[PDB]
Amino acid sequence: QFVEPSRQFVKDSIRLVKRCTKPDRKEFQKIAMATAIGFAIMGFIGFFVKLIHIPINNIIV
Amino acid sequence: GLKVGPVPVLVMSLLFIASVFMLHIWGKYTRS
Amino acid sequence: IKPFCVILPEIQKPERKIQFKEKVLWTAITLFIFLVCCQIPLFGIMSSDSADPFYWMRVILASNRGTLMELGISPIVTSGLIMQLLAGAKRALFNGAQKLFGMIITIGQSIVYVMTGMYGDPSEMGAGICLLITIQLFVAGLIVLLLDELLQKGYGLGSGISLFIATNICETIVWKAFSPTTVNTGRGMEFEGAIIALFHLLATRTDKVRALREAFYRQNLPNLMNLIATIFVFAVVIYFQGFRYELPIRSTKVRGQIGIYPIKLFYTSNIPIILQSALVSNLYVISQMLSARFSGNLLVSLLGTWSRAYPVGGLCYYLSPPESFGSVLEDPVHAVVYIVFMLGSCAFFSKTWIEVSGSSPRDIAKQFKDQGMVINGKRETSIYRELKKIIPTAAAFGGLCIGALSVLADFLGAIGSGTGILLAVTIIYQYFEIFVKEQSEV
Repeated sequence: QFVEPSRQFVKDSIRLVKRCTKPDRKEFQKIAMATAIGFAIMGFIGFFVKLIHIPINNIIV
Repeated sequence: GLKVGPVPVLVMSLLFIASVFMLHIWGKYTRS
Repeated sequence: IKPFCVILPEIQKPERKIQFKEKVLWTAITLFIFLVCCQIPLFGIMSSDSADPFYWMRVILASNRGTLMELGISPIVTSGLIMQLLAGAKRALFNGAQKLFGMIITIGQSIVYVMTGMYGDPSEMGAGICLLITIQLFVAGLIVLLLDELLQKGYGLGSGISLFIATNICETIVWKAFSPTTVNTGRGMEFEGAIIALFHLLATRTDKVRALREAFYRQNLPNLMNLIATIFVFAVVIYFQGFRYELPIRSTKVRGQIGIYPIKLFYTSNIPIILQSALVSNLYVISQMLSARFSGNLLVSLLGTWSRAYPVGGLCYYLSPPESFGSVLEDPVHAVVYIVFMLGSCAFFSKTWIEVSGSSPRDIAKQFKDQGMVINGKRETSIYRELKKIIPTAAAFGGLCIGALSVLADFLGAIGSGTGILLAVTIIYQYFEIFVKEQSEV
């Protein structure tokens, strides 16, 4: 008796995605720029810290 | 209780980093 | 334990709201302190050549081996889980107790890390070196607690846990693209970073078109297919993170308050990933500790068959991403079980979390009744019914979609892993949500 619950779940999920408010070009561009900026900040700050500290850890150790 | 602000916490973190750094330097220059 | 709770530093609550510029300033200061602390090695480590016992928990604890951030965010997670369980089993003093037992775990976990064989033999260290390592880890955990409490009390954007996890994931992705490290196997110096390696190969190997193949489909080092897959998975996860069900709600208490209640598709943002990755990492660590000491036992062997130790048989193997498509062809049942476990575990964790963390349809209906919120086209009594129609399905399908995205990222070989990418994107979207929140408040 698993087929019917799975079918009902698939139907409900499909309906929900039909109703969901998907992003448009403007919203997707805004979120993409924000995510790129956050990734750049965190990742590049970490990369520069690691790059600075590799010679330093080589010296002190 | 002991109420601390953001700048005291930043100062404490920087001083702990510095203290560990000096510990490393002191070890390296006492092994010499 | 009231006297014991007061002997701890606590972050003073801001008198006035902290502006977004200062919030980002404190977030960047916290991130910089964490990043400096996870690259500074501990004093007294005899050797770091033995295999890492907790290599699989690093991503979820934001930990780096042999440095001041050895414990990472483990003290906070342990303290929070312990407090939640104790509250279930039965507020200012409660928070002080959370910090206190968090530090007790920090001292206790430091003793465990010392005597797991890593850092070298504890007996050869003596007492001064072990004590000083314990002090360093204790102060590092205290600093992590203080910065996390700063961020939560409101000088920063979000929790320290999310910031540190996302920062480590992003740093890993950038390092696998721009690293100056070069490895040589007789064919010459090849940069470990994909983009730098591409430029180096183009400049060196006679401008050959084979340099493009060797920089795009490279198998021994990070390649540009992996970076392209990472960017594509970022795009897909962003697009699916923008999904939301927009309930038109009004207010009957204070009139003129029409609005939108967003029910995101990713109802539990990264909780499925966090719980599932934590479960798998703990299972891997337990399996390593069992098969490394109590080897040969049937139960231990079924728990995991490690064979760099990647499982090749047992439950821990069947919970692992397929290493190569050849493994998928030769072991189709492994791929099927992996996909099924991803999707099902993510969906189950999502629905369980909406039932636990007070985001269930009944809880949301109670919140609506407290504030007088009423759906625009529905009766005051028909609020829980619509929430029952939407929220459970939203949570289950959001968990399923997040698991599917993790599977896709693993199959595409994206730098960062499926979990790391989903965690990073969801945390950055949380920060973006905060930003647009103060922007809309203006």
